[PDB]
Amino acid sequence: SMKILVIGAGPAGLIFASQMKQAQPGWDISIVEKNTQEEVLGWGVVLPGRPPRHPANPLSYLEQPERLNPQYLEEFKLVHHDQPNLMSTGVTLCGVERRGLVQALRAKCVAAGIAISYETPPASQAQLEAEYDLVVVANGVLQLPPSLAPQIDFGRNKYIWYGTTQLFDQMNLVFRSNAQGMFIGHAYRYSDTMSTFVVECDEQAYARAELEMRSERDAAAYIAKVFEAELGGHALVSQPGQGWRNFMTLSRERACEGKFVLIGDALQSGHFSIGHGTTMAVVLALLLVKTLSADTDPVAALDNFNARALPLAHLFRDHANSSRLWFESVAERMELSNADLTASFDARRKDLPPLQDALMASLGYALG
Ligand SMILES: Cc1cc2nc3c(=O)[nH]c(=O)nc-3n(C[C@H](O)[C@H](O)[C@H](O)COP(=O)(O)OP(=O)(O)OC[C@H]3O[C@@H](n4cnc5c(N)ncnc54)[C@H](O)[C@@H]3O)c2cc1C
Repeated sequence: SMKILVIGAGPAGLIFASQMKQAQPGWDISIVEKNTQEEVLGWGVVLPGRPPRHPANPLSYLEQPERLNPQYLEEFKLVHHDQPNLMSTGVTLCGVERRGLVQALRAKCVAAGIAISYETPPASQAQLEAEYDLVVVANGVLQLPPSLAPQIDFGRNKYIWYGTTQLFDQMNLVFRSNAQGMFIGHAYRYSDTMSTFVVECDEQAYARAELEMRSERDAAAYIAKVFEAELGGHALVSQPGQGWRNFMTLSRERACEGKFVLIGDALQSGHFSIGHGTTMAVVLALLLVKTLSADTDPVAALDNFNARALPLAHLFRDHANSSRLWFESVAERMELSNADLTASFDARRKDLPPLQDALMASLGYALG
């Protein structure tokens, strides 16, 4: 009935393509990827709940998720002035390698008859709307209708995504104050051997530590020294070309214009300090499939999607931004007790409508 093009072979468009073709096996679903097949950004990611019971976890859509060596975390460890504070997590946290997750999802799509072409060249907007009935934009953070234009915001802190062989058995959140400034580590094990170790700092700490001038090797050794107590001699490794950045929060005022509809980070990115990015890609992928299924008029489904997607994407943005800003000012909270800092941390999103209730409601509609 329909010829859909998926732009971007990451979790958003992969979950969409497979779940769509599973709901509509006759449709012609194809995926194009900008990069080579081998290039996958990042190290590990933390995901909600365990497969296969938790519908927002992308592992719940792989037949044998345990073959990706996921790690299930039950504790949260907040370290302040070297004191640990150990809490239960509310939900099991699921760490998994980002590469294995992406490639298993791609393999799932290929086995369903969904072609994925790599290193694709850019196509006119005109070329695509002649060539296709719907263009699912899922290229993460190109030519699109003017009303889909993005609002971009750069966070104040600088961050870098490290990997390390230090094993962080709990979800770790580490605060370390330097003669140079305030450094924050987000760390958690995702495999038998590897942990994610995301470091953000103050723009003044970035300047006083001279991080822009140092070599990558020098900067990593300095940060590993800062977190000496957490890393125990293990170094820090970044991916080629993935240095220090300001987090880019991309928002949009409409989810779809014409035959272009957006999902994933391309529709809304949000700071990683709430760990919801891949969760949102799944939830909104599953949302799009349900609108494209429930009603038979495409345009009428897209207007159903845009009125359902956008409140959800913006509540996500509000929660991530509330968390991001707290981490941008946390230097002023450093004299607090561990207990007082933890209470501050737990309340940083409390003024908003609960995100989790909104996500469960949307999943209830997209899955019945
Ligand atoms: C430091 C950091 C830590 C994070 N930690 C977590 C975490 O713990 N848990 C979590 O769930 N999320 C985490 N995230 C977020 C997570 O990486 C993303 O939110 C998630 O990948 C979004 O999926 P997506 O498919 O929308 O985008 P992407 O994963 O970026 O996929 C988009 C794909 O499209 C491709 N593409 C780009 N442009 C084009 C084009 N023109 N044509 C075709 N293809 C194109 C890209 O190369 C990419 O392969 C983190 C992010 C950062 C930066």
